Amino acid sequence: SHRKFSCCRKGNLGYLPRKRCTRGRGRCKTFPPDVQGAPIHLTAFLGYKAGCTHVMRFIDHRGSNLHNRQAIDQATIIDAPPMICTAIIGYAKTPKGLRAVTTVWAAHIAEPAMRRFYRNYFHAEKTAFSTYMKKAADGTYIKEQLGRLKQHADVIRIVAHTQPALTPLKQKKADIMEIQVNGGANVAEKVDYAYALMEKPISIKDVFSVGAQIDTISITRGRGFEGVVTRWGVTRLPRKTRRGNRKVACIGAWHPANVQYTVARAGQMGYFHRTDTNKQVFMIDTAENPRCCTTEFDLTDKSINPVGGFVNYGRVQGDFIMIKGTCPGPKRRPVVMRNALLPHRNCPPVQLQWISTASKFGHGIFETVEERRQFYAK
Amino acid sequence: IAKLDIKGSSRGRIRARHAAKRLGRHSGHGKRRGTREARMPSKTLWIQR
Amino acid sequence: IVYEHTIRLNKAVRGKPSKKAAPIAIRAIRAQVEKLAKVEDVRLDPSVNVFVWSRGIRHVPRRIRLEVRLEGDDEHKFAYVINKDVENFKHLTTEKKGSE
Amino acid sequence: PRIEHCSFCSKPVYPGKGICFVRNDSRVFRFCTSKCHRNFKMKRNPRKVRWTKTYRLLHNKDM
Amino acid sequence: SGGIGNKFRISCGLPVGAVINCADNSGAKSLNMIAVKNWKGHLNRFPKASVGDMVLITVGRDGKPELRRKVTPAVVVRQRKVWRRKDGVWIYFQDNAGVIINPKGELKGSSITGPVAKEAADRWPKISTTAECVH
RNA sequence: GACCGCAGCAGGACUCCGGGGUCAGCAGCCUCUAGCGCGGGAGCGAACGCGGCUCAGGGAAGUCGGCAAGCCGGCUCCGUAACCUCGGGAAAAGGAGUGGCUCUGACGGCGCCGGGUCAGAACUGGAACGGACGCGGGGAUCCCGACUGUUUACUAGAAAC
RNA sequence: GAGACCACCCGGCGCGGCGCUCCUGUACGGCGCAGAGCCCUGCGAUCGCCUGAGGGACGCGCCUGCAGAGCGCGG
Repeated sequence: SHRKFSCCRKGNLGYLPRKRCTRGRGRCKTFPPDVQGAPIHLTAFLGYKAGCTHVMRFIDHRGSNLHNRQAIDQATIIDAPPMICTAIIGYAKTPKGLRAVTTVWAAHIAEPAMRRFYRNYFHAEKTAFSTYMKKAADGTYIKEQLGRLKQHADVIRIVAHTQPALTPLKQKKADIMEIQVNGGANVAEKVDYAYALMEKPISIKDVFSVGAQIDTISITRGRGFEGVVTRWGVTRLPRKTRRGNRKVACIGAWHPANVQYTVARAGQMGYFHRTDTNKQVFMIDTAENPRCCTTEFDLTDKSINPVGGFVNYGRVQGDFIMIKGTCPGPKRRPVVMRNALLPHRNCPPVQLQWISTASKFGHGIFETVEERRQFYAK
Repeated sequence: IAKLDIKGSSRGRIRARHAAKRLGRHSGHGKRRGTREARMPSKTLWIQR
Repeated sequence: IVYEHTIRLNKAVRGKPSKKAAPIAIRAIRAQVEKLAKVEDVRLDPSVNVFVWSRGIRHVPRRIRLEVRLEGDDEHKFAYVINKDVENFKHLTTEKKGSE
Repeated sequence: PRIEHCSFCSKPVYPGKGICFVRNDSRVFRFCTSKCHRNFKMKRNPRKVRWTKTYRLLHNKDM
Repeated sequence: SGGIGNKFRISCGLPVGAVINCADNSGAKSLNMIAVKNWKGHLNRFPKASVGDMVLITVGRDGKPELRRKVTPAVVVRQRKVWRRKDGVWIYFQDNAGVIINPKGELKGSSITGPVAKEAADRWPKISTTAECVH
């Protein structure tokens, strides 16, 4: 016969295969366009996800339902450990895509960065970079190699060690995320910006301007081998069914005598590397500021660490960055943020008027701990 | 070689409920779950009467 | 050497089916003692077996104070544990007493 | 910020939290949380329950 | 057109086969839903109506004889399932209800009984003017 | 507890005696007595089954059909149709209460003793009561057979007999 | 933070305690000159006070007490 009534093939096929992501954590794959002559800026940063909020904001959107009306929106806080440039990487435009030329590391690789090379640190040789450290640190090998990168390679990138100790993650092994100088006036200008930053701390406030839209790329949360009913969204077959209701009735027609690639079947329902796009950054601020989350409406100091603590996360010691929207991935998960590729043309101006600091753990009626001691008094 | 006791079950709790029932404490319409004829035979009041 | 520790049975039977709560607890009190005592044999006094099973087979006492005295040498190292009676656990933690 | 009070618990409800409900008599009652609401469906008197501010006022702990 | 304006989607609670109450003084005691206007149905999807969605309803035997045996456009004023307006307030109406409105929006009878939700008012003005209270 | 089913097989085999407690009960649910821990054990709590539990809003729109679930139920007390072979229907339908305490009245023997049954009240329980258990969903008609009964053991329990 | 076994992300883990915060709704007990009433000179369901108590926790800050990194196996 035929399909009779017409439906749709559930599940976007572009994301297939749905498998445990091989890459250790989110990978850039594509970096923002160069646009020679632009302000010299860095494209990306790496953070670790934290608990969600409930920020209230004012929408100045001409010809809109909520124009000039108070509304509340949901944002996910991301701790931003300040990164340090650990090396400069060059890429040459080549017939086979991008081929790399003369990567140079810093005179001293950072101690967390050294931990990355070895599977265990204490019980290991620790011999990596022994020749290199002696080779450099006299500021001669570094200069000539940087000169080679400038002469024979157009695209320049900053290898950056992120510091895991500042945040509550027990990682203790620095992760390396490549960032790309973009908008440099000519090839030479980009390399000189990187060298100044060699072995130097960069915080997210430098990388991402407030109110811009950025992309969140992370290994998403998973639930294990799942049945077709959740893995692919197939409708449950009628209750009265031998061998169980939850399963696709027919995996192929007789003549295409095989299982087709699109046919729905059970698979690992998670851990896919996924990127969302054009998500605005509502507040970029140092967590150290006692009033980092205060507002004119607040009338109290108000700090980012929420009452009772961020659930399944630590104390967000520095540089909290909130992205409006829910970024992919569970709490405590590496999430690479990059300047967005295709930002939404019309953006509501960001005017946060209150940020909820009430206990995420439990239903909390107390924005600050002090008001809670006041409510219970003696 | 030893012989232990019957380990007789408590009849203390039952004692109290039966004494209170003598005063009528547990005779509420909800507690009875049996027909009025079974609780007191309707023939029985007549045989005595 | 005697180590007295508080063993959260409730934080151990969680993650296992209720019908087999009490057997899992006895075994758990045997795994934990080995790590603390650094021994390879755990012998449980019959009195501990009474205590853990006192509530029933589905739910057990939340915590049992255990006195772990290592009584083994000559490479036998049997560690004996006897339940200690306490009113309640406030500032209670491993409290090693004595030496070889 | 803007804080209302529950129609049962009488605990300040911060913005974005709570279920607001409209009765048959055209009056809005803002329930605090699921707990303020579920105890109100069966109208267990707020005075009888000790967690509501209203009982604390009656018992005079609030004064 | 008759329903005029833009409504942010609010959670939709009443599907087809629902006898919503009727608060109009037109005398329709109860309305049974048949369809919701502008519903593109996905396979096996019952069409559903939110607060302020024009729905076609049929008056039951309880209602006045003239309006019976006919499809009449109505606008739902109250939905029991809680709906979140963009303010972030979550609001739930006590009992599901509807008002019979013309394609133009003129009600069958003048009075609207009890509370009327704010989304019904923006889409349909006559209800807004006669509302005893706009909650 | 060894019989008969190729066997130390969730199967079929006739009786005797049958404690307490809630309860109308030889019921269900616990328990003395009396037995006894079964073709083994440990991890792990994925899919998917199999045996339950719950679900916002609406509810049969699902489907061949309310299949299956669910609703109801015990007790007391009112209230109980059309029809009708007046015998029924009828538990029609439809409501109200039910808990624990503090007590007061009716009945066999004062010279002390019978027996807990029923009523009647107060006072109190997050606005809860058959709180587990046992335990009707209801009405409107139509078609066949009157029904209690019997049936094709291992696919038809009926309108068939 | 990942899980059928695996693999993966990580690692001197963790076990107890201490705080915070949350969940639940005033804990046991003591006291009363509260209590319908019966009544010996006491019984009483509850009620109030102590007690936004007590109990609990998988989230969170520590941790003073134990502890925790092979004199395995490969290389």
